Amino acid sequence: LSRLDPPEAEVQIDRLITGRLQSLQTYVTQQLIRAAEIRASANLAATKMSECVLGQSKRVDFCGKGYHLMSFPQSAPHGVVFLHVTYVPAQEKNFTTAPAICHDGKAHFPREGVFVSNGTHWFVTQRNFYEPQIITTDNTFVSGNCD
Amino acid sequence: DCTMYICGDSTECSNLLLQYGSFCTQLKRALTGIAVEQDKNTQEVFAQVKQIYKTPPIKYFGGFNFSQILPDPSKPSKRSPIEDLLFNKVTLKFNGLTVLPPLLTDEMIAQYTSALLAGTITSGWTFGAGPALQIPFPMQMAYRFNGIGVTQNVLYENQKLIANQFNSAIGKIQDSLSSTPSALGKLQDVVNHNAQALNTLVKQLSSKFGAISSVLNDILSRLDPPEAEVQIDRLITGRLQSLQTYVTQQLIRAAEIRASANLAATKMSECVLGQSKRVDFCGKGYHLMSFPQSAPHGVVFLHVTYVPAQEKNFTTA
Amino acid sequence: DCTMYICGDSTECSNLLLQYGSFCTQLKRALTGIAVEQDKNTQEVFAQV
Amino acid sequence: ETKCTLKSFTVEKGIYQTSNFRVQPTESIVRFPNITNLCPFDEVFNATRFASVYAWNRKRISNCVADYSVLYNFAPFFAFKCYGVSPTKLNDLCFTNVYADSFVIRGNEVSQIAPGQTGNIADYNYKLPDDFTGCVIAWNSNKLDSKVGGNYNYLYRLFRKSNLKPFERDISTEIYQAGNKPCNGVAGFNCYFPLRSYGFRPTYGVGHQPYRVVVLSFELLHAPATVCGPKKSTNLVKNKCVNFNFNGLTGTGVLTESNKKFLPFQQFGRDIADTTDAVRDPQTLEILDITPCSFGGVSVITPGTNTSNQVAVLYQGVNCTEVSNVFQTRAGCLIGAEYVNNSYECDIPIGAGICASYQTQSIIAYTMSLGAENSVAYSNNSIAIPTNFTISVTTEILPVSMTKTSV
Amino acid sequence: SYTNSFTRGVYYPDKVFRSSVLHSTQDLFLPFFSNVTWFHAIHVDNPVLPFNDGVYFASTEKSNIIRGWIFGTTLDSKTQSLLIVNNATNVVIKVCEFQFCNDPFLDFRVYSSANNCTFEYVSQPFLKNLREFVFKNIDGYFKIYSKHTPIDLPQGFSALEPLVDLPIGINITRFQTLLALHRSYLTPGDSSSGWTAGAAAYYVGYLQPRTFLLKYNENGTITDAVDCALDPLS
Ligand SMILES: *[C@@H]1O[C@H](CO)[C@@H](O)[C@H](O)[C@H]1NC(C)=O
Ligand SMILES: *[C@@H]1O[C@H](CO)[C@@H](O)[C@H](O)[C@H]1NC(C)=O
Ligand SMILES: *[C@@H]1O[C@H](CO)[C@@H](O)[C@H](O)[C@H]1NC(C)=O
Ligand SMILES: *[C@@H]1O[C@H](CO)[C@@H](O)[C@H](O)[C@H]1NC(C)=O
Ligand SMILES: *[C@@H]1O[C@H](CO)[C@@H](O)[C@H](O)[C@H]1NC(C)=O
Ligand SMILES: *[C@@H]1O[C@H](CO)[C@@H](O)[C@H](O)[C@H]1NC(C)=O
Ligand SMILES: *[C@@H]1O[C@H](CO)[C@@H](O)[C@H](O)[C@H]1NC(C)=O
Ligand SMILES: *[C@@H]1O[C@H](CO)[C@@H](O)[C@H](O)[C@H]1NC(C)=O
Ligand SMILES: *[C@@H]1O[C@H](CO)[C@@H](O)[C@H](O)[C@H]1NC(C)=O
Repeated sequence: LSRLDPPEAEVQIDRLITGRLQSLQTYVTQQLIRAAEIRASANLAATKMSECVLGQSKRVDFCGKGYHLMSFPQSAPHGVVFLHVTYVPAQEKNFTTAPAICHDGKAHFPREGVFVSNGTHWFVTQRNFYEPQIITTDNTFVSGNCD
Repeated sequence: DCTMYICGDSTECSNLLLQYGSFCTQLKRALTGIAVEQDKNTQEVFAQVKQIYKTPPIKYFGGFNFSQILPDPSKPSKRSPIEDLLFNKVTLKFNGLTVLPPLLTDEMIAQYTSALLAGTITSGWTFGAGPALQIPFPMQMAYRFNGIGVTQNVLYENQKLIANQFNSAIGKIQDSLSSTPSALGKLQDVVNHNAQALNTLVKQLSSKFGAISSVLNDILSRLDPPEAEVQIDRLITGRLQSLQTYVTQQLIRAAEIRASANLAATKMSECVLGQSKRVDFCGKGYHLMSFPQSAPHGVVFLHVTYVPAQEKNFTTA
Repeated sequence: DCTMYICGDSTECSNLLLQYGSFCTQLKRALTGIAVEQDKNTQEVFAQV
Repeated sequence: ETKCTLKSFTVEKGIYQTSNFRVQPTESIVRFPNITNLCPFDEVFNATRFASVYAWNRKRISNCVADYSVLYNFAPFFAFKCYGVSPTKLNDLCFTNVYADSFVIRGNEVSQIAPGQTGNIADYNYKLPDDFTGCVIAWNSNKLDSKVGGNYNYLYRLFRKSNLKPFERDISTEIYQAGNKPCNGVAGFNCYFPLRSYGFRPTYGVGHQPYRVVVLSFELLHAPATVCGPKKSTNLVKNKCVNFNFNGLTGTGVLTESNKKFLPFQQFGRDIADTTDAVRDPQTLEILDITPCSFGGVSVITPGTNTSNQVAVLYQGVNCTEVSNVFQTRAGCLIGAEYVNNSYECDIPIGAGICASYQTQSIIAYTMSLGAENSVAYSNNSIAIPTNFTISVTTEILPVSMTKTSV
Repeated sequence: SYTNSFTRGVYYPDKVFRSSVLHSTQDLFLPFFSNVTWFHAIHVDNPVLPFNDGVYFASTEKSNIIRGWIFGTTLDSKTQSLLIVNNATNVVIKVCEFQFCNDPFLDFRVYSSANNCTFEYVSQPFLKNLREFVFKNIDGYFKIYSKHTPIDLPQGFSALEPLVDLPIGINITRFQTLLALHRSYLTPGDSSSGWTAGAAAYYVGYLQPRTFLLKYNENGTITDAVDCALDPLS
């Protein structure tokens, strides 16, 4: 506006405006795409907050890798960190397993857990912790014969 | 590469394109970000297991038959007949447009799929929540039936019928997938869209963009430098816009593929690595187990569903 | 419609737009894809039964 | 180069793309069709008998390649004067028509054949236009057009009512009515014959001997040009990307033999992407396919200046047979690293299942390991029951909001 | 008369090779299934036909019935007109500004009284004996497409090859066909002729600017062609 005359600088100003508008439309598009990405991430984070912190979920790896127990949130200038408490089994041992037990001509199945055997012995245990208990009628039910 | 896409073998064209700014500096950066994101999406669904598991040599799990999902030692490529059928059905040098192959090839994804299959068949769900625990397959089926409310007696008694039904379903699913040619549509549409976008971006070089000709040499060998610097600018702006819109389409499709891959990884973790109580998240009906299968650009989940039938009327109180 | 939105009732304008390449083709293809997607999204929630 | 691309001084560990590798062509070839239709310049300059000055012999030249060099096969001519054009660059242009006007004149009248000049020849016999863009050649012909007795066959007009127009011919033999006396076809007082004869004899000096003058005038009307200069030619190149200029089709690439049988009316072929893929040779009937030579992208796999400075180069999507341990992969070809046979944990991704790292020494390259190996014994009468528990903590970081900005 | 041209009137739009691909181009073609004029009963009452956008000359002549062609603007004095005369083993193509009579004829080359020549383009001669020609003039280049195929227009497909192209541009608005007879009728300005000979029929069809989709096979020849304002499927 100080070197060239008005009627010949109008085209230059128009080209500059076109360039600066084309460089800004792309920025707005990138901002929209990143805003949609952040919206999806925030929806996922809110879902995890509701299903992990405000209660216990039965999902596998939605509230941590393993068996989820609880979750603690922590803030961050642009996000949230979830600390998931996971119960992991360890120190497993080999045992003999059987579907049912046939006694008195009737095939009895365990209510909760399975029958474990360590050699000429049979007990009932759960599926997450080894607790040998005698095979009684409380933890077993008859459902026919072993035919 | 904007130095070659917009300017075909010209130094003054590159000098004028460098004057436009750093459009290429962010375009090639967004493209590399898309590439890294696509290479990472292949590790959140197939690379969930830490240790590779193998199948026992004795192929007798209790009455079931998994010959169609386990890798076949006859074929050199370690894949299953279902993976071979899915691989033989997905139909797959320029002016600066290159294609980079993915990190995980079709063999490593196959090994991850085989490891996940071994973990979900031999160990059940303990391979995805800690140390692997050995357990017979019929007892795993009894666990999965008791998890939804059905007693274990119907499985321990009618085991042969369930095994025969599972074998019939595994044998019929191949014919069902081979009957409809549009079964592998979600994996072919993305490849078709990518091919069409690439072909269009290459073909749009022949467009005049308002100039006399599309090739810079013809412009610069038929006019004068002061009269052949605005005709080159038209082509430069046209190709820059055609590349910017292409980068925008690639970003949108990459976001869509990222969402799809996140959903697929969630389904892999909640259906293959354990049993879920969701209604139609691991198949339509009562979910029991899920088997993954690789594909050059995706994953196919085979969900085993137990459905009641032959109901009868009774009085309730 | 590219022919009417940009080149309304002008044959010369349509001939000038024709040399711009397949921008209009890809635009209408994306619009048809959006339409098909919007018509399909109404069948994954209400047409489950 | 990586520091210049990233605009920093302490680069991190990873692979970074900086520039692209391009093979520059060594030579440049240009092949145009044969030169067949040589315009009849020999029959104009080396004719058997030239015409008079007033009846200057005019010949039209069109639809033929004009070789402006055959004009200098003999060379004593003193007047090779070109007006409006340069005698050297005559082969760098094309015109629609070439008019050749030949005539014999005296030696002192050679300078009169020029735009603007006047006299006794270029006033009533053969006048040149003012804006004449052409070439006037003139050479002595004493040995051919001089008789001892006298060569009185060449005539010239001396008297006329008014001057002529540019490129005008007058062949009238009417008596010049000089005075008011009406001439009755007889010669005498105030009634002179306009056409006189030349007394060409070998005994003349250097100013009155017969001189043959040809005038080549170029016409460049809006009609398409059919008279172009002689096109040059070169040799062919094999297994090397050079610059080809086949009959207007210009490009850069390797011209390799193939079996793409073309049709007799077509010269080149375009692929599905409208890119030129094959082109005929303008000299021999043989199809040549155009192929891009070594082209791709260079990437520096640097472990970061924090550890060391030894970097490795990677050419992506291009074989490294043409233009530090060279190793060919499925995702490209890397130099500066040695291919290790033991699979470790992937650190720097490369592609196709190959990753680089620092062994500690030099950059390595190994097939990435998918994990450990553990095969449990599957038995229908054995189970693994846990005994102990472990309470672990897992971190999961997720962004929520963004930076609110406005322009 | 008036007949229909089902699937004929196609040619190569440009001198480029293509292999097993589809190419859509907006060129000047003859619309498929159109109303073309079949003048079989006009044995030289033969007015000259216009030359707006080119002509499609189809000939099923027995043997050497067509002797040449004339393409003028007004066929008057000082009017550039391109004449082509096909002899036994040579062809003569010239552009003459001379006036022509109503029906020029060859009997041995007396067509008209006036004579004035500007350019000449002699070359190789052009001519179950179907002979198709497509004559057009764009960008000052008079192009001809020739094809000689065995067999009325059948339901087959045959492309036209750009044999000859002349760098000359005239406002061609006339069209004259040249027959042959043995009655020995001299033409010092004659306006009528006629002789019992074989079947003589010259098809005339005007071209139109349309978009055509051509399929090129592995050999690079046109086998399938689709118009774009004929049927909804097209
Ligand atoms: C169970 O026995 C197998 C085979 O001997 C062995 O590999 C495995 O480690 C054993 N499990 C435990 C928990 O010791
Ligand atoms: C198996 O475990 C029970 C539980 O303590 C024990 O009483 C029994 O002796 C064990 N069996 C053998 C063979 O040691
Ligand atoms: C599984 O099925 C395949 C093909 O039907 C058969 O070849 C194989 O023997 C079967 N395996 C078992 C254990 O039944
Ligand atoms: C139960 O009774 C209703 C009413 O008659 C009938 O429609 C229905 O089919 C019956 N259910 C079965 C399983 O037969
Ligand atoms: C050009 O001339 C050379 C040498 O006479 C010959 O080998 C070649 O075939 C000619 N080219 C054509 C197209 O006739
Ligand atoms: C460099 O290494 C030191 C030592 O481990 C570390 O403290 C520092 O954060 C590293 N810096 C970068 C940029 O990696
Ligand atoms: C590179 O060239 C070598 C030598 O011919 C060949 O063995 C190898 O397969 C080539 N690699 C690629 C990716 O083309
Ligand atoms: C062609 O035109 C003539 C005269 O205009 C008419 O009689 C004839 O029906 C037309 N044929 C077709 C197929 O339109
Ligand atoms: C007439 O035909 C003869 C026979 O080939 C040929 O030699 C001659 O050049 C032709 N003349 C004209 C004027 O076409």
